[PDB]
Amino acid sequence: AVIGRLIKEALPESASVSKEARAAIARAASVFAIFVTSSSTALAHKQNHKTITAKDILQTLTELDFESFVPSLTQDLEVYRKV
Amino acid sequence: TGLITNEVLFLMTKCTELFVRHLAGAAYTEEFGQRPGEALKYEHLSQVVNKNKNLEFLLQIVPQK
Repeated sequence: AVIGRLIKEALPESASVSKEARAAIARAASVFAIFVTSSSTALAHKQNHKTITAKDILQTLTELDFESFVPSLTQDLEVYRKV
Repeated sequence: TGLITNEVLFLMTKCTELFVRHLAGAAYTEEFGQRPGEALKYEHLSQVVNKNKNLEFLLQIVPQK
């Protein structure tokens, strides 16, 4: 899919990914979204909010050990809100 | 449960693709470090998923064959 480029974008020059590796990465990314959604719900639930917010997901991300993610997503939200 | 905002559809899409890059990269880096031009296989993905603790939710999705 578009996962093919995202992958070969994250990998060094001339690297290759077998069709099983990509498939696996695809399933992995799918469980990730469901998992982060699920967890954001819980955090949004413990944080009182009736609705999941941009900060409920960014907090879940970091609470789920993917704090690296946050800085860009915040840089993106900031640019996303202006447009 | 409330509704799902665009800002969220957006943020969710944005971080999933960061995770695709993360899992791929992490899997390669843990196998071939920085060495370029290597071939990534399923073993490498199930290897980091069995290593990195922040990836334990994927133990059943990316098991070790």
